[PDB]
Amino acid sequence: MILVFLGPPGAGKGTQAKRLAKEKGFVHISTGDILREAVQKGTPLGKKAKEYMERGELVPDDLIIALIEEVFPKHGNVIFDGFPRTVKQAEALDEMLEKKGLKVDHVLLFEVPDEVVIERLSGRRINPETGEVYHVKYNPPPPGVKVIQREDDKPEVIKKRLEVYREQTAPLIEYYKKKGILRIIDASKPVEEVYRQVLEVIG
Ligand SMILES: Nc1ncnc2c1ncn2[C@@H]1O[C@H](COP(=O)(O)OP(=O)(O)O)[C@@H](O)[C@H]1O
Ligand SMILES: Nc1ncnc2c1ncn2[C@@H]1O[C@H](COP(=O)(O)OP(=O)(O)O)[C@@H](O)[C@H]1O
Repeated sequence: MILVFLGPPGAGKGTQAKRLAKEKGFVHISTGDILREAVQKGTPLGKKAKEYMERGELVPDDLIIALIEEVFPKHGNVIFDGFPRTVKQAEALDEMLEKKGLKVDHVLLFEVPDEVVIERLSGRRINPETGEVYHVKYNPPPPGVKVIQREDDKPEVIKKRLEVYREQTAPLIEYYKKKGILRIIDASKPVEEVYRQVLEVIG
């Protein structure tokens, strides 16, 4: 089974993907996590990607397409989490999968309003060593766990990221709808309820 998780930043895509991957044995491919590792390592990809990420812009498509070609799991279940982010990326994914006799089985759209997104992102904190994600209100880290706020989770960058999502990423809703594989999630609900909805789709 191949899944794509699609929706605004802060919808809870990563949170749900990590849980589904561990509980059911999917390989979790998060372009954001992979990009952050590249930036930390100072690879050619990381060095180039860094300034786009800092500004809240998308990293250029060709970089992302190459990355996915490089890390694509050839067998087994996969969750693409925050990829594709543009129509060109989605077209490239379809072509990759078709060469392998595969297809995207379900695209889960995590629907959530802007006000909720902004609260989710503003309160997001991460363990920079493990990538584990917390929220100051809805899931605070326990004692002993050092967290930071992502620089792109500051107010002005959130604003930019939501604009970018609406312009470049939201068209994927229609792209996948017209393949007949889109499934809608209410990602504004609490974390357990969102997970129930995810399970309902894949079952
Ligand atoms: N259903 C939810 N209700 C409240 N907070 C949530 C929910 N899902 C995730 N969170 C929190 O909201 C923020 C965004 O979640 P995250 O999984 O990073 O989203 P995405 O991967 O879609 O950007 C994090 O701070 C996370 O702890
Ligand atoms: N598929 C992608 N295409 C282009 N840029 C990406 C992609 N995935 C992640 N990024 C870059 O990484 C940044 C953070 O993305 P991500 O880690 O998915 O965080 P969030 O869950 O808050 O959207 C994006 O704003 C963009 O700069």
